Order: sequence, then C-alpha cells, then structure tokens
Amino acid sequence: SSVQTAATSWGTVPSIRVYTANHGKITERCWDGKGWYTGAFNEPGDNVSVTSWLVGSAIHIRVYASTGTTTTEWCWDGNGWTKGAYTAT
Amino acid sequence: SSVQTAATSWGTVPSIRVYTANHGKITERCWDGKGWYTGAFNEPGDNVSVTSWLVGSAIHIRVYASTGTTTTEWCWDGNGWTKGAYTAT
Amino acid sequence: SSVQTAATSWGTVPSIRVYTANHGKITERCWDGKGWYTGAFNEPGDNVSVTSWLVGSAIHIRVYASTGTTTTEWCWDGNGWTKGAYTAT
Ligand SMILES: OC[C@@]1(O)OC[C@@H](O)[C@@H](O)[C@@H]1O
Ligand SMILES: OC[C@@]1(O)OC[C@@H](O)[C@@H](O)[C@@H]1O
Ligand SMILES: OC[C@@]1(O)OC[C@@H](O)[C@@H](O)[C@@H]1O
Ligand SMILES: OC[C@@]1(O)OC[C@@H](O)[C@@H](O)[C@@H]1O
Ligand SMILES: OC[C@@]1(O)OC[C@@H](O)[C@@H](O)[C@@H]1O
Ligand SMILES: OC[C@@]1(O)OC[C@@H](O)[C@@H](O)[C@@H]1O
Ligand code: NA
Ligand code: NA
Ligand code: NA
Ligand SMILES: [Zn+2]
Ligand SMILES: [Zn+2]
Ligand SMILES: [Zn+2]
Repeated sequence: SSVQTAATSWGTVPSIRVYTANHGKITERCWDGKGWYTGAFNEPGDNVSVTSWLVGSAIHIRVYASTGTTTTEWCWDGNGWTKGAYTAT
Repeated sequence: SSVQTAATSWGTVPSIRVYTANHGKITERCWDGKGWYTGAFNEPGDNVSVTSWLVGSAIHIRVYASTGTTTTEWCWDGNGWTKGAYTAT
Repeated sequence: SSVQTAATSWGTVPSIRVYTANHGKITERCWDGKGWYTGAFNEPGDNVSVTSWLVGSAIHIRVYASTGTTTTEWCWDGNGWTKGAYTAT
C-alpha cells in the first residue's frame, strides 16, 4: 500500500511544498531553492489536498485534511497555520 | 478511513473549489470571497483530481473522476459541465 | 475501487498532464491543444501527486510517486525525466 501526497509550488525559484498523509498524520516538506527541510504543518489526516496563490510575492496556502468524513481546512497566510472557515455542508 | 479531496484556486481574491469523493459520488464546494456554498458539479467517482487555468479573468476547470479503471474528464468553460475528450489509452 | 490520478496544466492553450496510478505503475497522458497522447513518464507508484511551474514559456514538472512509505520525486526540466533530491526525512 502507500502514503498519500499532495504538492504545490509558486514563483520561479520555485518554492515547493509536499504534504504526506501517513497513519492519520500529515507532515510537510519544503524546498526554497537550496535544499529540502521540514515545515511547520503537522495536523491529523488520512487524506490531503492543497492549493496556493500569490498576492504579489506573498504566498497563501490552503490544506484540506480529511479523516473519515470530516474535512478540516488549514490556512497559511504568512504567520502560522490556523483552521479556516471551510465546511462540507 | 476517509473521503478523498482535490482543490484548485485562481485569482487574488481568491476563488477556491474543493471536490470531495465519497461513496462513489463527487460533490463541490465553492468560495468566492464571502463564504462557502455548494457548486453545480455532481458526478460519480471514487477518486478525483482537478486542474484549472485562466484566460484573462475567465476560469476553465477540468475534473478527472475515476471509478474502477475508468477516468472521465469533466469540463467547465463558463457555461455548464460537460464530458471532455480525455481518454486513458 | 479505482485508479488514482493527479493533474496539472499551464499556459493558455492549455497544456494538460494527467498521471494515473494503477497497480503500482504510474503513466501519463498529455494534451497540447489538439488531442490526447501518451507521455514519456512511466515509473512505479501506488500514489501520485504533481506540481508544475513556468519560467517564461518553459515548463518544469515535479511528480511525487509513493510506494508503501517511499516517495520518489521525478523531475522534468525540458529534457527527460530524472530522480530529484526530495527526501521525506
Ligand atoms: O518557510 C517555511 C514555511 O513557513 O513556509 C510556509 C509554510 O509551508 C510553513 O508551514 C513553512 O514552515
Ligand atoms: O483567511 C482565511 C480564509 O478566509 O481564507 C479563505 C478561505 O480559505 C476561508 O475558508 C478562510 O477562512
Ligand atoms: O459560480 C460557481 C460555479 O459556477 O463556479 C464554476 C464551477 O465551479 C461551477 O460548478 C460552480 O457552480
Ligand atoms: O473544451 C473541452 C476540451 O477541448 O478542453 C481541453 C481538454 O480538456 C479536452 O479534453 C476537452 O475536450
Ligand atoms: O511533449 C510531451 C512531453 O515531453 O511533455 C513534458 C512531459 O509531460 C513529458 O513526459 C512528455 O512526454
Ligand atoms: O532540478 C531538480 C531539482 O533541483 O529541482 C528542484 C527540486 O525539485 C529538487 O528536489 C530537484 O532535485
Ligand atoms: Na540547520
Ligand atoms: Na442564499
Ligand atoms: Na501519430
Ligand atoms: Zn505502517
Ligand atoms: Zn460511509
Ligand atoms: Zn486490477
């Protein structure tokens, strides 16, 4: 079987973020042009998807972590991860 | 276990679309800057991926819904969802 | 049950790439504006995610293929697929 991943990137360097779901936990690895390192994101989930967008040169990331039938949105706007407003119904 | 999602976004507001596969059915939730609401997309699938692109300010979305070994592409060009030309072989 | 896919696109034509994981093998289908055709990517994986970015008009693609707990990054910079530096720890 296997872990499940999601990936996003931005800019021209680029920056890359890769999220991995394994045993109900999602972790994050990061590339900013030099090498890979572990990111701050660490939240529960069996499944993960991600999207991101720039405002000028500032990144915003949304990570959708699902356990069973519950999907939690996690927000990065440049200063820490927080739960977002997403609901499924 | 859990549902499986895919996500896309565009612009700077942004607009966000989150697709969720659960019990062989995919549904869609939408954010356009104000709050989340249910979108028009509703098609069968155990698995889902998505990509989207802008022409100027008009969005185009492609959703790849898979059941067993059959992957159906669904197209949004601004005026309703239709099946696209994608085939796997 | 079902195969698992990931998708990316770029430009305004657009170009689209759709990766499908089935039986521990990932393959690639390609659209460049005319029709769909099979791409060069063919590597092992039970799970797949993808991201891509432009430099001017040149595409770069990163495909994250996972089997069990091992995630291999595959790089397209315009001249063949190679393994990238990604590690999970
Ligand atoms: O600079 C790395 C970092 O701050 O980038 C944005 C997010 O990916 C964070 O989780 C991560 O720690
Ligand atoms: O800044 C956070 C937020 O408003 O960003 C846009 C959407 O992701 C919302 O669900 C989320 O609460
Ligand atoms: O305005 C919402 C909407 O039209 O946006 C484009 C697609 O996401 C549609 O399914 C969705 O109903
Ligand atoms: O406008 C629909 C279409 O031509 O868009 C590009 C690709 O997604 C094709 O498979 C699809 O039929
Ligand atoms: O022109 C098609 C192609 O070269 O595009 C870039 C990558 O998707 C390759 O695997 C693919 O064969
Ligand atoms: O050109 C290849 C490379 O440097 O591209 C950026 C990242 O994907 C790295 O892991 C990878 O080795
Ligand atoms: Na250090
Ligand atoms: Na209303
Ligand atoms: Na031919
Ligand atoms: Zn284990
Ligand atoms: Zn159930
Ligand atoms: Zn089979």
